[PDB]
Amino acid sequence: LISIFTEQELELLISGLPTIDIDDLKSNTEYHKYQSNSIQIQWFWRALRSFDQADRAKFLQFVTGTSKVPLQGFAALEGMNGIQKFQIHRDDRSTDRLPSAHTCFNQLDLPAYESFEKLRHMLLLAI
Amino acid sequence: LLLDHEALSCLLVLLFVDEPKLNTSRLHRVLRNLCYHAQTRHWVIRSLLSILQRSSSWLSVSMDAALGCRTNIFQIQTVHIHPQAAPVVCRHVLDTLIQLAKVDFWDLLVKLDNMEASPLGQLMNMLSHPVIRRSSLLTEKLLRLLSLISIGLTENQLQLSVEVLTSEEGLEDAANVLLQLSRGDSGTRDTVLKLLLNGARHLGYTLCKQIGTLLAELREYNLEELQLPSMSMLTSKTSTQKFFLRVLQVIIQLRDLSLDELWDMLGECLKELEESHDQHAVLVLQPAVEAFFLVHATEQKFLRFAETHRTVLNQILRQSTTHLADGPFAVLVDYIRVLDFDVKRKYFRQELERLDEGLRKEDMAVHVRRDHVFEDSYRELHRKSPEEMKNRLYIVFEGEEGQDAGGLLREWYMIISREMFNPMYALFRTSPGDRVTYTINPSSHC
Repeated sequence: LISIFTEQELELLISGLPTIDIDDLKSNTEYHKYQSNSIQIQWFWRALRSFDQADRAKFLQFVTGTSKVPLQGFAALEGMNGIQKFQIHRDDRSTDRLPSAHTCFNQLDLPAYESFEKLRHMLLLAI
Repeated sequence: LLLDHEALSCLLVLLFVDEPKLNTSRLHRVLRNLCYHAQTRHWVIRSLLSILQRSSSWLSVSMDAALGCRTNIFQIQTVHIHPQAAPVVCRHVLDTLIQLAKVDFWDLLVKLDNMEASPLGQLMNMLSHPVIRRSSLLTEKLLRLLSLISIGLTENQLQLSVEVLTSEEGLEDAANVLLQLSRGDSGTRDTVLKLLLNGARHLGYTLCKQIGTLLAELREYNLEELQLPSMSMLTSKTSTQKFFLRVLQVIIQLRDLSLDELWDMLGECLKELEESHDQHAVLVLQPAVEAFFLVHATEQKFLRFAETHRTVLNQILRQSTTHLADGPFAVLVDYIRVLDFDVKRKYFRQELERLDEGLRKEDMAVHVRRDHVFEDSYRELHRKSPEEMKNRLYIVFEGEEGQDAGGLLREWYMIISREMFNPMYALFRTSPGDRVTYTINPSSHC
């Protein structure tokens, strides 16, 4: 009966769905090869705003390795080497592969997916 | 012979006069007791059935039937019942026959005025006759009667037309009739199954026509909320969806109907409703989806359906209060990627309550000291049974004042979830990389 939940959903069942201040995440996002006005990034923020609370939580767990929200805000987001901000990296490999996460750096590698619909589908299938 | 046929006829005239005060339940118990005598029973029933067929001066009984029409129930010229009074004479006679099923008259009647299993064939023909076939009440009563008695081809056709045309209790009595008849003979089983399939195919063909109008009107609506008038004949409580689903539920109850032209256009219709950026707009096809998963997913095509409509079937289930593991969509318990988190959470909480429904749950105290709660709880509970744990715990802190037990429980649980991660118990330690997560402490052997 517990096996109906996913490994994400069991955490979300025990500790509950968090409320994500997407403005705080955006304020604590680092863009490395994308930019904050890249079209794929505007698609990213549109997608993550369009995802329900459970898919947002599953994303935060996917990229940070947890659903736990830092009490102080994502400015206090810890990583392997001290406070590490959230971060999106452009994955310069082929755009027929999923985004990939390195949660100890809170690091997202994101291929330059050609469209909102395709990026949303690939992200939703990853999370 | 306790009573003669003139005294029985005098009693039976009471079924025609509609007086609210008259105790017709007492009259039914009088007729029932009289009908323990087999010859009396047989004459009483043959007269009551002649009254139904004839529904389809001492005897001057004026019944108010409609506005400005006060009919004489009896027309003597060979005795006829004025069709305005007929539905009440039918209603009282079927009321009496339901008790006799739990357990000449005209010529005698004019002589006054001048001063189980065999007739089941007549009662099945009775469904064809207009005063009955009109009235949902008389149909429901006659079906209840047949459902009691049940414990040929036209007579089953007339029972099935009650489903292809318009009473949830009356159609559940029709389900009881058609099943208990099929329990009788393999030949009636076969003829009723194949004629149910015939009716379900008619319903399916016209349902595919209706969904074709719906889909076309959704095309014409988009290509330039949803209140498409083609939707009205699907919303209707008496919609072909509900007739088709009813018939399929009876078919599947008899199993212990080839329509890919319906199912693939239900398909493209659902896909064009979901792409049309409206959500409850699917629910006008929910019973057709439940029929699809009835005919398919026999106790694959349903899996491809639940994939390509995953978010749609989730909207269905999320809207439905039908409990996931008692309805038709229970099969997808094991293919779980096709459900939403909160759908699975609801299924969890209801199926858990189903398994533990036999347990009476009590309240149960837990007495702890604020400085030792963790070890006091270990001592008190770690030998308790799972069913004692399933009791609602209320926590008493030594000498503290009373307070709300719910807030005090939430605080107590919070304190425990903290004390879990005190290194002094050596239960859990942080990942050296993340430093905010926790996994089993490999140093708990201390």
